Amino acid sequence: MFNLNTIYLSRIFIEFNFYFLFFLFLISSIIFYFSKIISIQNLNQNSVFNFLKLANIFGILISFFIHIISFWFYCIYSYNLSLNIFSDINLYNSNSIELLNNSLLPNYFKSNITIDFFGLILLTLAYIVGFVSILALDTRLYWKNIKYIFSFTIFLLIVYVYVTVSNILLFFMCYELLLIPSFLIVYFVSPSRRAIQASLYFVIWTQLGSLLVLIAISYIISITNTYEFNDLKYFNFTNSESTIIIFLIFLGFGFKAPIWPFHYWLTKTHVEAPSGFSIYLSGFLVKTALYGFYKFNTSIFIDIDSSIFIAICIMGVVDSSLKMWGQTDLKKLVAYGTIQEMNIIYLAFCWGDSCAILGGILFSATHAFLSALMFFLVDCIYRRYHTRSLVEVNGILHITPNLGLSILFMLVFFSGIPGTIKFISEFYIFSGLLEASPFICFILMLVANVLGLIGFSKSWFNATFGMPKKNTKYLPMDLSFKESYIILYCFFFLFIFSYFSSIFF
Amino acid sequence: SSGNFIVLFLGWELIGLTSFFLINFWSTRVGTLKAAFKAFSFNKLSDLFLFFAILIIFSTTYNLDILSFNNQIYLYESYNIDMFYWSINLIEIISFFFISCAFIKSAQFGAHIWLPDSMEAPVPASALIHSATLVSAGIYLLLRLSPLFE
Amino acid sequence: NYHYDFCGRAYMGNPAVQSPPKEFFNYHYVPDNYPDALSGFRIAYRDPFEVQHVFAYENWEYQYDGQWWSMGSLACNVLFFCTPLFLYLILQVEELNSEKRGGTSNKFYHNNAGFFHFQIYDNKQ
Amino acid sequence: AGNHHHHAGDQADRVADKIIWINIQNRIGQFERISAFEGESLLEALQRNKVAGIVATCEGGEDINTMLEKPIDPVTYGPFCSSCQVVVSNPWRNKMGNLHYLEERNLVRSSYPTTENSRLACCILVEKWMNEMIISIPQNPNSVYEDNM
Amino acid sequence: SKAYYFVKNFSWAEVSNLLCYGTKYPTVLNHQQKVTRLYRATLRRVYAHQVEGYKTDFKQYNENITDIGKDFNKMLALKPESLELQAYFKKYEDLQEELFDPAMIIDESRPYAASSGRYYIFDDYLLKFDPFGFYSPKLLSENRPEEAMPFYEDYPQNDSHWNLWEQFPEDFEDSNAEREAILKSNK
Amino acid sequence: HQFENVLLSNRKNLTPQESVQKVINYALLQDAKQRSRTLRHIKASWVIPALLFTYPAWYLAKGAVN
Amino acid sequence: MKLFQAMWTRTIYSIGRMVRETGLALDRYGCKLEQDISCYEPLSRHRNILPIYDLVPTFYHSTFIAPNSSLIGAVYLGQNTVVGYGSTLRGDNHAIRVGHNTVIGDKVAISNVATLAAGIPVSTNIGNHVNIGAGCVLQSCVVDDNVTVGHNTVILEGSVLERGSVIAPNSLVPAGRLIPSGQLWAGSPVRYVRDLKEEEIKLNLEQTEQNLSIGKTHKSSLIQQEAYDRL
Amino acid sequence: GWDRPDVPLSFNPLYVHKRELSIFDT
Amino acid sequence: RQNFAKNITTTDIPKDSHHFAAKRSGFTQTEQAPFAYNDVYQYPKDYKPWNYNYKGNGVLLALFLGSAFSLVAYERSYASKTGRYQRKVQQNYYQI
Ligand SMILES: CCCCCCCCCCCCCCCCCC(=O)OC[C@H](COP(=O)([O-])OCC(O)COP(=O)([O-])OC[C@@H](COC(=O)CCCCCCCCCCCCCCCCC)OC(=O)CCCCCCCCCCCCCCCCC)OC(=O)CCCCCCCCCCCCCCCCC
Ligand SMILES: CCCCCCCCCCCCCCCCCC(=O)OC[C@H](COP(=O)([O-])OCC(O)COP(=O)([O-])OC[C@@H](COC(=O)CCCCCCCCCCCCCCCCC)OC(=O)CCCCCCCCCCCCCCCCC)OC(=O)CCCCCCCCCCCCCCCCC
Ligand SMILES: CCCCCCCCCCCCCCCCCC(=O)OC[C@H](COP(=O)([O-])OCC(O)COP(=O)([O-])OC[C@@H](COC(=O)CCCCCCCCCCCCCCCCC)OC(=O)CCCCCCCCCCCCCCCCC)OC(=O)CCCCCCCCCCCCCCCCC
Ligand SMILES: CCCCCCCCCCCCCCCCCC(=O)OC[C@H](COP(=O)([O-])OCC[N+](C)(C)C)OC(=O)CCCCCCCCCCCCCCCCC
Ligand SMILES: CCCCCCCCCCCCCCCCCC(=O)OC[C@H](COP(=O)([O-])OCC[N+](C)(C)C)OC(=O)CCCCCCCCCCCCCCCCC
Ligand SMILES: CCCCCCCCCCCCCCCCCC(=O)OC[C@H](COP(=O)([O-])OCC[N+](C)(C)C)OC(=O)CCCCCCCCCCCCCCCCC
Ligand SMILES: Nc1ncnc2c1ncn2[C@@H]1O[C@H](COP(=O)(O)OP(=O)(O)O)[C@@H](O)[C@H]1O
Ligand code: FES
Repeated sequence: MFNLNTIYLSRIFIEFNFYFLFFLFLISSIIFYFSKIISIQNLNQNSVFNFLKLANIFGILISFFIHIISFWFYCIYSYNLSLNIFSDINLYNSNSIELLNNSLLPNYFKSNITIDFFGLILLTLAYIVGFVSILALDTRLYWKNIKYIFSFTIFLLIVYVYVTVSNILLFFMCYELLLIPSFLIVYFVSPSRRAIQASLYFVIWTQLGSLLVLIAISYIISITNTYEFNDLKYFNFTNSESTIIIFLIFLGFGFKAPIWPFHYWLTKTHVEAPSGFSIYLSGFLVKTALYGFYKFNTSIFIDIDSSIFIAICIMGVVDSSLKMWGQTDLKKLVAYGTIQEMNIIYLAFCWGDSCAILGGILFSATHAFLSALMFFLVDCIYRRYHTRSLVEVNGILHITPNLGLSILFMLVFFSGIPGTIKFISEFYIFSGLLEASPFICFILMLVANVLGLIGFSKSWFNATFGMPKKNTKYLPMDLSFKESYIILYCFFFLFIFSYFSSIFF
Repeated sequence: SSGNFIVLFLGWELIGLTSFFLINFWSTRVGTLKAAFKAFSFNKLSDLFLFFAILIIFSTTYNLDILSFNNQIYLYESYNIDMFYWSINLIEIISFFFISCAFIKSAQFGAHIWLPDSMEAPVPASALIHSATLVSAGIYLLLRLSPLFE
Repeated sequence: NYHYDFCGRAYMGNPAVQSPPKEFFNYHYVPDNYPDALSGFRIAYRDPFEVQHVFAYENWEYQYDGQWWSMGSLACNVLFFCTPLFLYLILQVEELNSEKRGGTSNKFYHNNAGFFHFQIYDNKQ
Repeated sequence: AGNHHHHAGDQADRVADKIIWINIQNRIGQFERISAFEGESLLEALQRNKVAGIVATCEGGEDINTMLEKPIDPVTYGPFCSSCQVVVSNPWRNKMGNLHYLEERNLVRSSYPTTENSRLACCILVEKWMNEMIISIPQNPNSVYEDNM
Repeated sequence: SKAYYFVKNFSWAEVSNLLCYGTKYPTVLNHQQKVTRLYRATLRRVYAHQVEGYKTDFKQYNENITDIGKDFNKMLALKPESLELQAYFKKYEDLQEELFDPAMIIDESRPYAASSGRYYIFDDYLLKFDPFGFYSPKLLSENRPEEAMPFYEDYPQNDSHWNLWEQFPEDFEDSNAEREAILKSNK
Repeated sequence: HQFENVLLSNRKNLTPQESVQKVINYALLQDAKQRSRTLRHIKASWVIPALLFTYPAWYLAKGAVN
Repeated sequence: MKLFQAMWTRTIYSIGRMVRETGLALDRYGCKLEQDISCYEPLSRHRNILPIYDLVPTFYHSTFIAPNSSLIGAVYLGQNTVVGYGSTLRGDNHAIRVGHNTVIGDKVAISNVATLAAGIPVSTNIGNHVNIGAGCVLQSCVVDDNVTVGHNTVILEGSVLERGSVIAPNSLVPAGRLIPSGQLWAGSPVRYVRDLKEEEIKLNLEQTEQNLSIGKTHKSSLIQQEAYDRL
Repeated sequence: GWDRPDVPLSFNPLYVHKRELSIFDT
Repeated sequence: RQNFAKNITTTDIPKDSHHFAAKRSGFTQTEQAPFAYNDVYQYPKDYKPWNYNYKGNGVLLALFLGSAFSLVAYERSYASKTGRYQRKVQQNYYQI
């Protein structure tokens, strides 16, 4: 019963949501530039900053709704396309349906849009995490950094082109564009003075991996003059070229997606970055690397043993889990948790295009939401209690019961209770790893889910419980409606996404 | 009253978490938190063992139903699992993990260290946990999966 | 057993009472930073010992070359250093079982001829 | 606030009782006497009083992780030149103590002759005990073309 | 006494010093303080083991306390720098070690005891605190200005900047009536 | 009905408290009107550049990347 | 629509500004070509009445405004209000309203704060027969009718003076405080002095009337001497 | 019988740090 | 800091002007001047700060209408899948 109307509606929605975002950004930027001689806030109720905040927030939100609709259309379209290809067995019949483009808006960068489930999951993560982070950064943007209210819109446009393109070069360029806005945010919006050095560490560490990926892309392009991302089927790389490409790709994308030993920059940046931008970084900016690694390694044929890469990922997991205990800083502890989860996700991609990719994608989504939740809780603690250190913070539950309850439920979700996409992703990865290498699976599970979990829980429980006798004149009140509903939405997603259609998982 | 291993694992984690809360009822005191954290660590170890056993069962038989597993385990009794450097009997390894988690939750010798410290809870909570609720989880596991351990 | 007098090489804070530190690393903010004013903008005076602990680890550093091996326990340090090698060797030994049996092996399988998961493959007129 | 002993209704203290006196031997062999305050660098005091013989090409160095912080941050870049050297008399030089490694590097790299008592004004932070401190200020070298401007 | 013997990683020597004398450094104590504290500790332990114990014998308790009292009277009479006094101190410290009981009863009136901190008592600062006007009336003028200070609004509890431009009723009349009237009068 | 300038009106008959209260209320109302007018002018300054320069900017971007 | 009207007003204002810019630039270029130095001359740019866009001072022609003074933004003067020499009514952030027969002394400065708490107007409002001495400072204060403020007096935000109150010179009214009617207050922090008498009230009324007459004479003399623009 | 004063704030005694919190005891 | 305007015109702020009264006679030579504004916030009676105080049926109606639309949409979808204009209810339904 599938008809061409659904196909064209899917394509039109995907194409036009990008232009909706772009036109919103363009209008907002034109207003901002041409309303004032100097593009800084006027400290009065009639400033354009209020309009810009409104436009950014409710462009992201409306584009997120349209993205939900377009993602559902894509799911139907992909399912029915697979059915059309698979169903017919007659040799004379073949599915050759050709679509003509609309005459209203042009194709951005003269590229035909191609959408995949992983790309749309990444785009949904971008939308939601960007919404949370923009909601967080309101107190940070003041009177000279208001120009960074558009950072998340720029991120959304970059990610949209990144996930809706079938061109290798455009793919790589979109991946590399993410550096400038993130560096500028960390440099100009971070309150702490150590953020200045943290930004440089972030730039250099990420750029080393960017150069590695650039070398790999140069190898692919120079050898294969193609750029369509599908002509690689008709060209085979020799053993030496293939091993060089996989090594470069893995190391370069692991610089971004933190792997052992390349997580020093991540720890520094998470500790010294804005509490609202740490959410976006951990939640989304480390998963574009995973998506790019998946695309490249599934496109290239590799005839090498992945034991070395699996060992690197497992070593990162073990290192982060063991170090969890020794952190009294909640933000650094959450950063180590992010490193652990990202290393597990990266390990999920070490078997080419096997079924491990499904667990990897689900784990990427759950880690995004869980890291957003954890960093937002740390943000609330730091903002109301003027410290994010375990020695200075104690007995949160008895003065701010809602915040303590949020911490406890965050710990329960992090533990991986059944009924959560966290548990589902752990089940996928461990079920595969048990047959792949059962002893390695046992070691990984033991370390991560006992030693790292206990180290993680020690600090959070100590902060939540106790007796806050110190500085009774300065104790805060409670979570606000904004914070409470953000926490509730994170919990709601982590719980209900387990009912998403199992066809794609 | 769990129909499959997933519900069993859910109930396992839930009793662990709620026992932790009952032990840590006196949240103001950090001395109580130490006993609560001891119980929490042992419960997490038991959860690890139970999760690994369930994963082994799922890998062997593509099913998590309790009745199906009980009526199928005899067929796979003869099987072995190739681990790091040893060929362990499948039934033996699965029963080893189950018995380990059961001992931890039933407070057998060695793993009983948390039970004396769990008495920090109020007497009603202590009675409920120590009579038939927390300390009988291992007994329930053995009774429910008896065909495996036979 | 751990006591400050007899620990020797397992360092820890001394039990003897000490005077508060006169100078210690402190929170510093970017120039012209916008203050955080949540819940009435009430700031309490920070405890010197607590602030010192907050910023001590970040600034801690090794005094002489090779101190890392000796600090703590040499055996545990060597085991931690060799952990990646142990993991790789365990993976290879496990993969021997996969090779001899016929199960999943550590390789980049290429069942799909570059066809991404549930990708839209279409042509235009 | 803080670091003061005033109660409600008290009169302010005189600046005369708070100024710290620095005695200098100029590059031309004459004697000078200037006033400084605690919390500001000797370089700032000397430039405020317009003492000759100091070029200060870098003008105090970096504005973050400065050498003036009592616990010097290890990520500090140190002084960016050696054009503010001053010779301090032994009674106060010993109290100042051993040199930072970056400061010593710059001092030894100085193109003009140096003394064991030499120190950088930007690296010196004024303290109460420095009252009546005697220093000498020979001429410092000129680094680049912009110094003449 | 803080009753923190089994917490804070005390060594056996430190715990023994805490039990025998209230301090962890008995050297700081003088002769009278040492003797009196040791006598009190010995009597407390003897009472714990031979009065509030298992099938306690009160006659034996009386005899034991009498002997201890005579010995401690002799100890107090003895000079501080005497090997006999040192032997007495060692004897009674050994007795304290012998009677040391893990999980010994700790009175609920002492710090670090079971039930010591079960409740958090709220201070008058928290009791007064009421930023909104439901319980404690809130002035429309947020604060009362003090002399020698400007009149500034108090910082709100919630400082979210997600605020729209000022909203006005639909069809709100906002013509500059004052200027219009003055211009009309001027002509 | 008809505009009345309370500040320039005669308030000698009323008590001083009533007089000051009327002046305060009149000032608040006039300030609200002025606030509305200035906000409207700011909104117009926002709208004009958007209408004038949105299409030229889209034209420039479209020509650049297509 | 009001928004469209505002947009049209802004557009025409910008066009006029651009026309002025090009005209003045052309005149300067013509001077350069003609070897004429007239454009170069530096002359005071001070404007007695300066209007912020949409905020134009309004005053009855009967008022005397000193040419040395400066009215800016939303300022509103009454029938015979007198503004002294050198006094500035900035009134740019909010409005400044003055009564029919008030007198503002020389060097008086009036400027209102950005914002205040709820229920407190952020504009300066002055009664009908107020007499403010030279050198006074006022900020977002309400003054009722028949109020005399001594010279060198500071009145801060949210301060309300009722009818007939008198403040001695060289005194400050703390922000957010009330000066009841018919009372004399003095001191740097104002302190109660006494209740005014009928003789003192009559003297103050005569003083303000004399000041109004002196303002009228000043206006006539300045118009005679061409120092006052015949508005 | 006796009218007891309200429960003492002393019941929870504020703890004042007198020793450095060593990073080796984190 | 906050720069919004307190005096809104959408509605009049609830207030009580009798709780605090300003002294206007009997002053001394050492007493400070009284305060001009003495109005306090007055909450509506029966307002409970510990819950949402929500008395509208909009959310419930929206959720119920969404559920009803979902039900009817599923009915139509099942009919379309079975290739019928409407569901063909069977005479007996068993457990499954
Ligand atoms: C303070 C919060 C702090 C949070 C931050 C901290 C977070 C971490 C710590 C957490 C712990 C601390 C916080 C807890 C203490 C809060 C204290 C407090 O605020 O007290 C006031 C608070 C509010 O009460 P109130 O202030 O007195 O009055 C509020 C108004 O009067 C009510 O006005 P009304 O009467 O008009 O009601 C409006 C509306 C309430 O409106 C909403 O909440 C909007 C919801 C929009 C959708 C969002 C996703 C919802 C996902 C499911 C969860 C539903 C919400 C219930 C809460 C979560 C679960 C506990 O009510 C409904 O109609 C309920 C129906 C909702 C169903 C919507 C389903 C959408 C689709 C979901 C996916 C598909 C499902 C398929 C199911 C198939 C059949 C099984 O106290 C409560 O009443 C608590 C209610 C708790 C939930 C139970 C009641 C609802 C049950 C709904 C149906 C499910 C039950 C079984 C149904 C079986 C048949 C299907
Ligand atoms: C390659 C062939 C393998 C197959 C053959 C069979 C296996 C042979 C393995 C070799 C065994 C004999 C050699 C070990 C000597 C001890 C280690 C050493 O030399 O470091 C310097 C040694 C250790 O210095 P340190 O660790 O800085 O001292 C810390 C302080 O004591 C302060 O300590 P604390 O109070 O703070 O407490 C911390 C304590 C306790 O720490 C803890 O509680 C945390 C856990 C620590 C690890 C405990 C072992 C866990 C299992 C390890 C499995 C490794 C698997 C990966 C490697 C596989 C290699 C095939 O940390 C220690 O364990 C330190 C003691 C020394 C390490 C003992 C554990 C590791 C030994 C190597 C095991 C290798 C097994 C291979 C087979 C595995 C199955 C296939 O320094 C001393 O000599 C001081 C005395 C230390 C106690 C010695 C006790 C007697 C040991 C035997 C003496 C006679 C040896 C004759 C050799 C003849 C030629 C071959
Ligand atoms: C282990 C972790 C556990 C964590 C959780 C622990 C437990 C936490 C408990 C505490 C927190 C949750 C429970 C309490 C939540 C608050 C409930 C409440 O009452 O708050 C009051 C709260 C505050 O009250 P307020 O300040 O007055 O604000 C009012 C609202 O702004 C707006 O109020 P309003 O009265 O203005 O109503 C507005 C309404 C307006 O409502 C209406 O308009 C309905 C009535 C008109 C129907 C149409 C008639 C058309 C013809 C005209 C007929 C004549 C006129 C009829 C109407 C007359 C007037 C009634 O508009 C809408 O709702 C728009 C929705 C539209 C899209 C969805 C529905 C449509 C679907 C498609 C329908 C297709 C078929 C229909 C086609 C129609 C033709 C095209 O208001 C609300 O309830 C608003 C809803 C959202 C509240 C927050 C929900 C949070 C949910 C958190 C869930 C967390 C789940 C975690 C699960 C974890 C599992 C592991
Ligand atoms: C060649 C064509 C070029 C087209 C250029 C487009 C020009 C856009 C100019 C924007 C001006 C914004 C201010 C308008 C005046 C607001 C007056 C006011 O507040 O009174 C309340 C009134 C009405 O309020 P109300 O109380 O009736 O609330 C209902 C609101 N509506 C009518 C929308 C359902 O005005 C508004 O509320 C309008 C709000 C406008 C700002 C919206 C911000 C969200 C993001 C969209 C911004 C525009 C970008 C383009 C669209 C998105 C991308 C497709
Ligand atoms: C981890 C190091 C620290 C972090 C920085 C990362 C730097 C290293 C990044 C990975 C580089 C690739 C290493 C694995 C190569 C595997 C293939 C191989 O060489 O085997 C012999 C290969 C494979 O041979 P084969 O035996 O498999 O098959 C071919 C055999 N013949 C030819 C005989 C028929 O043989 C070769 O052809 C030699 C190729 C050597 C290439 C080495 C230089 C690569 C230069 C490009 C990358 C430079 C990145 C620098 C980044 C900045 C560093 C500061
Ligand atoms: C607490 C319990 C702990 C349990 C033990 C945990 C692990 C202990 C260490 C296991 C070591 C296993 C070594 C053999 C596997 C070699 C894999 C390989 O091919 O690598 C070649 C590698 C290179 O591999 P490669 O990847 O280049 O191979 C080419 C790719 N394939 C194979 C796919 C074609 O070469 C090496 O560098 C190996 C160096 C070995 C150095 C000596 C190691 C001695 C270890 C002795 C351990 C003690 C005895 C056993 C104890 C247990 C008995 C039950
Ligand atoms: N930061 C700390 N580092 C090392 N030991 C500590 C520390 N804090 C407490 N201790 C231990 O606590 C005990 C003292 O407890 P405390 O609460 O300070 O009461 P008091 O000092 O009056 O005896 C000592 O054994 C001491 O060694
Ligand atoms: S100013 Fe350059 S080193 Fe001092």
